[PDB]
Amino acid sequence: EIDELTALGGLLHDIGKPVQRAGLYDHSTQGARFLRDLAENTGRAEYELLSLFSEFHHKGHMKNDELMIRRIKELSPERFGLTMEDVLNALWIVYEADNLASGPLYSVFNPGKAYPWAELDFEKELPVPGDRSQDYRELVKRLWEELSKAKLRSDRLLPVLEKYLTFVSSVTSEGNIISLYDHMRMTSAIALAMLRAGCTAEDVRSGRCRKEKRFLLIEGDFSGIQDFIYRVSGKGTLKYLRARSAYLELIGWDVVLEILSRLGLTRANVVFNAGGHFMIIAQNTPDAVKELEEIRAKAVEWLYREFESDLYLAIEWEPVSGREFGREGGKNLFAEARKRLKHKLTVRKLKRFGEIKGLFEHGHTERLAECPVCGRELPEGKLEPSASDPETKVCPTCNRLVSLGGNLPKLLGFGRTAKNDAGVLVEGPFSGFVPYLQPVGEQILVKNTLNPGEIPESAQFVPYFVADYFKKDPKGGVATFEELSMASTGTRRLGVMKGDVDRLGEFFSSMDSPSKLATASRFMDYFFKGYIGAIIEGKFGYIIGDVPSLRDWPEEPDIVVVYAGGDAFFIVGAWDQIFELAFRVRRAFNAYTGGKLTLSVGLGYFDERTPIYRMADVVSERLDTAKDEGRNRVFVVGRSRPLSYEWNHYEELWRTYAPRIYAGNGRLKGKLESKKGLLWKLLEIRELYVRDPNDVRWAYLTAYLLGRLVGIDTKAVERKEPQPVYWVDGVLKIVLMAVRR
Amino acid sequence: RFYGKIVIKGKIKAVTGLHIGSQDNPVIKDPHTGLPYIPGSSLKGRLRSLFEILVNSRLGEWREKYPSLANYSPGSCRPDNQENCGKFFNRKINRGWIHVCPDYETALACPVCRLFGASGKESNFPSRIIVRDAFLTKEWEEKWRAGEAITEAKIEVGIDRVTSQANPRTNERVVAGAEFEFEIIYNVENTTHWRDDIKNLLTAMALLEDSYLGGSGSRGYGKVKFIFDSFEFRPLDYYRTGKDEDIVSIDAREKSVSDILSGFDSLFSEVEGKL
Amino acid sequence: PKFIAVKLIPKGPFRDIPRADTLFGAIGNAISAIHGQSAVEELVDAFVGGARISSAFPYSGDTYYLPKPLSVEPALEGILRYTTAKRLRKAKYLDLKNFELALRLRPFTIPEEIPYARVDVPRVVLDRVTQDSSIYFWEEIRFREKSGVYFLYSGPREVFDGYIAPAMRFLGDTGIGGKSTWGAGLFEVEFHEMKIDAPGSEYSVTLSNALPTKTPVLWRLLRKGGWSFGRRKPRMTFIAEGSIVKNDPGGMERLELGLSHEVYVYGLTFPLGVELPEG
RNA sequence: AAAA
Ligand SMILES: [Zn+2]
Ligand SMILES: [Zn+2]
Repeated sequence: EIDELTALGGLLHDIGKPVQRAGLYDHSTQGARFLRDLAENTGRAEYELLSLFSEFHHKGHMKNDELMIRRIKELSPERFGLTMEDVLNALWIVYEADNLASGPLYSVFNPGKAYPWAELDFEKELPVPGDRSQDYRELVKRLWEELSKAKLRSDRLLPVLEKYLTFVSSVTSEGNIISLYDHMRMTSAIALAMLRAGCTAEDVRSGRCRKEKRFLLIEGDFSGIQDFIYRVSGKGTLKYLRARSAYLELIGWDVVLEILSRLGLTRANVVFNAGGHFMIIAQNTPDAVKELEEIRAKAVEWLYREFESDLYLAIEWEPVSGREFGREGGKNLFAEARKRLKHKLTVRKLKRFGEIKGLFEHGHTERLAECPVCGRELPEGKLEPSASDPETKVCPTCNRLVSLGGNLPKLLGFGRTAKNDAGVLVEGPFSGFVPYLQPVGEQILVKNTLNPGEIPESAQFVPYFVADYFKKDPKGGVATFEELSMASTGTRRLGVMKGDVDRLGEFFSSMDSPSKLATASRFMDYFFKGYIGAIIEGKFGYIIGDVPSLRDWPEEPDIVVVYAGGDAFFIVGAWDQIFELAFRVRRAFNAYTGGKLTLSVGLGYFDERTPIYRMADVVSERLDTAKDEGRNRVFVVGRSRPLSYEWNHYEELWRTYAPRIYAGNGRLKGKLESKKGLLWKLLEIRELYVRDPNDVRWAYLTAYLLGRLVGIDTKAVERKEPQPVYWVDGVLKIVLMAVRR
Repeated sequence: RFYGKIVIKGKIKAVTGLHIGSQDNPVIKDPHTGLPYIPGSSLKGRLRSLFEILVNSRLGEWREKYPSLANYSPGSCRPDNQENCGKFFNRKINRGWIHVCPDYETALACPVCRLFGASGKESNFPSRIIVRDAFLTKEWEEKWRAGEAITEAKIEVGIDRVTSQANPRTNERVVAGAEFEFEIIYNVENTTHWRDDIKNLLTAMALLEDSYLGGSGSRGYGKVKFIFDSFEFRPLDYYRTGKDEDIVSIDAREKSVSDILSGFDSLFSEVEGKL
Repeated sequence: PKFIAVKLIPKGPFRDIPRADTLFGAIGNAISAIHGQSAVEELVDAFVGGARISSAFPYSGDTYYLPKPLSVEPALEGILRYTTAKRLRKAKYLDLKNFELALRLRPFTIPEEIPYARVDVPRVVLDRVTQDSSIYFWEEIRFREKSGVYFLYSGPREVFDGYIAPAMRFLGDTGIGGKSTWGAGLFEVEFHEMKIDAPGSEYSVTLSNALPTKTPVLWRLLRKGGWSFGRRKPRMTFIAEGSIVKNDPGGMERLELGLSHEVYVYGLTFPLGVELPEG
């Protein structure tokens, strides 16, 4: 088939670059020897025809239209059924795909720093940016083995190439910050979009596909997530929330997969699916805009009928031409075609359910009621009794998520099937999802890994990642808030940290190609999906080092990641192991970026048995508080003032004020024991400062109380910034909460 | 129906320290200024608890004045865990047991729920008093602006009975002598019930003179003291036309025991002439 | 646009900033208690034919806030900073001077202070024998010293003078929603005039919950129900305030609810003129 | 809502 040969040819045409950095065998003929040699042993002539796409790109050999002809007669197009027209067309289409997609891996955040070569497994060697012609040989050897073994199906190679080529630069140039995996992924994406648009090689040679609105950006975005996942009463476990954050992910990936499978596209077209906000590249045919409008009108109606005006999906698309994937002049054309779609998203979010057209009518059904976990509206029954306490009625799709929160640790993935089948736990807007325990469906989503083991060679592999660290209970499942609050230093509270990357839209609005945006979005995705659980395992201490920590870091910490996504997270756990984790994740995000990007954190220390809407709206308010001030902050603890701190400010305080009063593991220093009242009454002297910052009575009272902080400085009064007695609440108050209260 | 609203105004005097708490134990305070206050619920439910216990003593002696106390036996429903089996404290809210009637037409004749309100199922008799929230008198905001302490910090201790080991805690108590300003608005819905409702409300207030109000009361943290200013009747015609038709009884220097007998035959003679 | 402004000087904490749907219900329950059954129907007819009220909005010491039109979100870039553009889109209530600016698509400023606080107080339930407690939490709107809440009235003056002004003296001593037996919804009422400078266009922001009779231009959806003499009202899709209709008069809806009387839900609009961008 |  030409529609998959084109995507495979655009996916395996710059594969000759790692075998040329390795120096085994002209950069293309010495890259086509790889495919030609691989085609004989461990495979078929399927790989033999795919060396045409490596011999004949980058203007090296596709001259005069005759050197292709003797070689393409030397191979057999009829054995695969391909036409002399078709594969000779697909060469030109892959060529322009590479053209208008292109234009040591240096880091996308600091381009002055590079990456060491690695594989991608999220279990060793956090790829911090740093500052050999045999390591490429080992790369090519271990790639030769995998390309030998795996299936030739293009959902089977995309897991292989981003295991190995992710930290390989595409063009070896100074300051090149585009991965080779993403260059080939977007070349294949634009190749298949050109083929599904239907354009051919005479339109390629005559300069026609460029400067003609033929591509189509699709972008979609979920609205109203905070009232979907966190509007949950005191009934509802931790496993229930941790099943809400994986039911929204399944809705999102369901919508993306029907756009792909209904428009005939592959998974190379999805630029990103991070954060409930996807972006794909497609063809612009009028028999595709109708399909997109059907997908939108069905997903929105299922969302309205299922979750009444609670969650909403805003799918829009925008016709672009091939010339608006690059840079013309000092005018950024990809970042202008992306602001023409963000306005359609924004003005479509203000027509919030305009697709329904029965939305404003009143013709109500009789005798409604209301579920006590989430507040729904179910008529005169259809509430099913819970299996937790069978006296209370709940809506049935809360039972479907309690029973999914039971099966979280046992889960290897999901299988996406037709909606009315066996084993189907939860429903998406187009499909039913049946979990993939310790192998059913046409599309098997498999979590946290890139190696398809038990999966049929007739099923589609979609790898997804989810940061899912948890402390396991005395059983084999997930801890609850009670087991988390028990195992903490100090007293029994629960530490709930939100917090995301600041000013990131300005960063993504600066990328001037999709190959660059895809790299930047994948790295920002993979920090929170993958390299945040490796922190809570206890790694990367060579880079992290000194942090404000109340206790020596355990072997198996008690932290439950509720969500970790595109830029944000929401994490609960032992409320004085969350404290070390916030500064530890900051110190690792400083290192993952080059220092160019920052994150805010709002913190909350809650009693373990507290409703989750309020437990979420305290932390989500303290994040806006720690965010509108400075966008590099941390809301360490709640505090009084006439409120957040900078990161380096707190970690400069804790070098000083803490190691003189706190020994370790919840014990104070020698002889400051039996002087615990000295630590609280100083917070009395701290609180004569909020009552009046102008009165200077707080200096001699501290000098008296330390005789039984002490002096003022006009360095504070040079511009009226607050005194040093004000920056001791969040340093004394942690040590008081984690020593015997 | 509706026949007007009797507004009772006055002052509360925290003769001993008043402690309510805000979940080393703070007292509850207005989130903007920072001054304390006495809630309306903390006052109303204390009045209701006192009058519940008084009624539970008298389920034999008021069966002819108030019917539907004949449906109740004096006791509680905690051992036999069926609600409204026949004891007085019949409804369980979360873990505690309250007497709240289950219907309208049974709570129109029960003197607690006629005044303080019931909930039931499909029925819902709403209350008939509004215990308005109580804030510091402006004299005690002026004392707050003179820098004077408006709350204290009292250190108490627990002591081993054999080895006399101190185990201290602190409570934040309002300064004794403080003044708050209360208002209780009774809704005249039926012109028969009014005498008995205001007599029961003043009985509930006078049990609170010898009880306490929130916090460690038996360790000396209550001793509230009601100092009335005035009553107003505010008739039905007042809300229609907005002139000054409302009868103002004046009892400026009277206590709640001097008010139940001294003024009820005399200071309400004008109100019974208007019903 | 000369409107009467009713100011509700609070005596305690409200339960919520009252919607127009729970202002009109409170007025109807006042009128049925100081006048009778047959004078609530004349109230309803006066609001069908003529007058309209708006939602309640916070005031703070002679500055009056009004909700932000949604007309400024789609073309907030043409007005103009990315921090300013984001804080200028998040904000909910504009000042009266700024609001008249933003009706004409001009650069405006958001207030740097909200006039109230959503605080949740812990309460307790004690049994009478063992004093054994049970907490629940209760949210309420706690106001500052000079701050409070207000709403606007259009229409003739005999309707205001015979119906709404007695209803506000009745509801000062039985509050607007919430635990009004804890002294929550109570207030002192005082009336002024407000004048609003508004451009005469085809499009109107609604200052009250709309419940429209046709699709609007830009909207912000709001499900709510109520409780009418103990009976649960079904959830209805109002439009929240600050939303753009064109020539859409709204509409009240009569409910059934199994009572002695029909129960109207106030779904009328409160139009102010607004200038749109090209969409 | 700073791509949850
Ligand atoms: Zn539910
Ligand atoms: Zn009763």
